[PDB]
Amino acid sequence: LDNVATYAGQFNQDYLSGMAANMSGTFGGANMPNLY
Amino acid sequence: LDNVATYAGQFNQDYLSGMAANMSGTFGGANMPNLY
Amino acid sequence: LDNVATYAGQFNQDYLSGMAANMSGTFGGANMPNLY
Amino acid sequence: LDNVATYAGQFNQDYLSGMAANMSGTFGGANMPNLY
Amino acid sequence: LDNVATYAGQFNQDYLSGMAANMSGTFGGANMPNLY
Amino acid sequence: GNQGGFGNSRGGGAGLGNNQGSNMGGGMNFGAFSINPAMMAAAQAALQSSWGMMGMLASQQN
Amino acid sequence: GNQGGFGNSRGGGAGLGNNQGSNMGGGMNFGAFSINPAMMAAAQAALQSSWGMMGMLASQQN
Amino acid sequence: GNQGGFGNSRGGGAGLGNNQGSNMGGGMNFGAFSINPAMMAAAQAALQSSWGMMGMLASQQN
Amino acid sequence: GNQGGFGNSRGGGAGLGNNQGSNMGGGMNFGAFSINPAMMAAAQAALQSSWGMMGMLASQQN
Amino acid sequence: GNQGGFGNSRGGGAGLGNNQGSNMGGGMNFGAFSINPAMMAAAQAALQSSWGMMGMLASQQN
Repeated sequence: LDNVATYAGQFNQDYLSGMAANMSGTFGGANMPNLY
Repeated sequence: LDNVATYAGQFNQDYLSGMAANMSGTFGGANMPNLY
Repeated sequence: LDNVATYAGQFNQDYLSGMAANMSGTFGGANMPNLY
Repeated sequence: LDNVATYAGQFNQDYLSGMAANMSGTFGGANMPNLY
Repeated sequence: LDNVATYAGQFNQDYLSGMAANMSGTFGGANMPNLY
Repeated sequence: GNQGGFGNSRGGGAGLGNNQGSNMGGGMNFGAFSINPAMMAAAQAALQSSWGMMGMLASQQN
Repeated sequence: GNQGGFGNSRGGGAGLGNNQGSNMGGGMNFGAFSINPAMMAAAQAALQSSWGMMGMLASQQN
Repeated sequence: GNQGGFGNSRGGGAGLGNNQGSNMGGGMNFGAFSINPAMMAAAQAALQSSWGMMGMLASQQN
Repeated sequence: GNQGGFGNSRGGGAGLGNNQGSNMGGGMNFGAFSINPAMMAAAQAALQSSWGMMGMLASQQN
Repeated sequence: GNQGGFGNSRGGGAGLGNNQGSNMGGGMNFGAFSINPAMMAAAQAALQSSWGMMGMLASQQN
């Protein structure tokens, strides 16, 4: 059992007149670059 | 059992007159670039 | 059992007069570029 | 059992007079470019 | 068993007078470009 | 005493070179708001492959 | 006494080189607001591959 | 007594070199607000690969 | 008595070199507000790989 | 009596070298507000890999 996760919750944003960025990202990892 | 996930939840945004970005991304990973 | 997923939920956006981007993306991964 | 998926749910957008983009994308992955 | 899928659900958009784009795309993947 | 062209552009890509006597001289010139994977090669063998490109690409004037 | 071009641009990419007698001279020139994976090679063999590119790419004027 | 070009740009990438007699002379020139993985090589063999690129890329004027 | 170009830029990358007689002379020149993994090589073999790049990349003028 | 270019820039990267007769002469030149992992090599073999890059990259003028 092996887990990688992100939980982001409720954005309350009435009457918006500027700029907002709501960004959520998840990146698995057991990568292996090899150079022989 | 092997999991990679993202959970993003409820956007409340009435009367919007500016700019909003709601961005969610998930990227699996066990990539292997090789150069012999 | 091997999972990669994204869950994005409820957009509430009445009377919109500006600009909104609701973007969801999922990318599998066990890619292997090789150069011999 | 091997899964790649995206779930995006309910867009509520009455009286829209600006611009909206609702974009959902899924991309399988075990690609292999080779150069001998 | 091998799955790649997209699920996008309910668009509620009465009295639209601006511009909307509802775009859903799915792309299989085990592609292999080769150059000998 | 050779020379190129003369002008104005808005939005789009513009080529005004002096290309006299060349093999494909002039450049690769691209416009605003776009998606454009690109390749330039001098080789014995060459291959390009691309897939899965999505955009809105829209304009509103009020 | 050779020379290139003359001009103005807004937004887009512009090539105004002196390219006389060249093999593909001129440059790779790109515009604003874009996605553009790029490659330039002089080689015996060359390969480019790209996938999964998403954007809004929009404009509003009020 | 050779020379390049003459001009103005806003936003986008601009190439004004003296490239006379070159093999692909001119540069790689990129504009503002962008995503651009890039590679330049002189080699026996060369490979580029890229995936998963997301952006808004938008403008509002009030 | 060779020379390069002449000009002005705002935002974007600008190449004005004297590149006469070169093999890919000119530089790699990039603009403001961007994401750009980059590589330059002289080699027998060369490989670049990149993934997972997200941004807003937006402008508002009031 | 060779020389390079002449000019002004704001925000973006600018290359104005004398590159005559070089192998890829000119430099790697980058603009403000950015993310840019970078590599320059002279070798028998060379590899670059990068992932997971997030930013806002925005501007507001009032």
